[PDB]
Amino acid sequence: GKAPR
Amino acid sequence: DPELAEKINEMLDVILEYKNEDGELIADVFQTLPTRKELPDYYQVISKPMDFDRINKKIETGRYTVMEELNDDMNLLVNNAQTYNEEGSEIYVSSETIGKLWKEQYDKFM
Repeated sequence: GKAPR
Repeated sequence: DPELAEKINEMLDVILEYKNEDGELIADVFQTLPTRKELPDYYQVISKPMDFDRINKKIETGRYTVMEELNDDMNLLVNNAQTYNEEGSEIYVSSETIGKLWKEQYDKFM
């Protein structure tokens, strides 16, 4: 559940 | 040192058992990082990876001799999540909650 920049 | 270990385990259990309003264990996504094979781009951004798997291995092998060393690792865990992930994302928000929970534990250990 990552939200990379 | 068994006393330090037991203090550590008691403080970390607070964080590891905490659930958000949605019923999600917020710490679950911080247990195990994606591996260097699965997500190479994480490691190009994050120079010093940290997760609860690594913290446990350090407890078991005597690498924590003082509480400030764990405080460094928990600040690393949190700061890495906020470096990597976008502000306002669920994972970023969870990291903020972990940071607050940890500071309460650390401040009360003293």
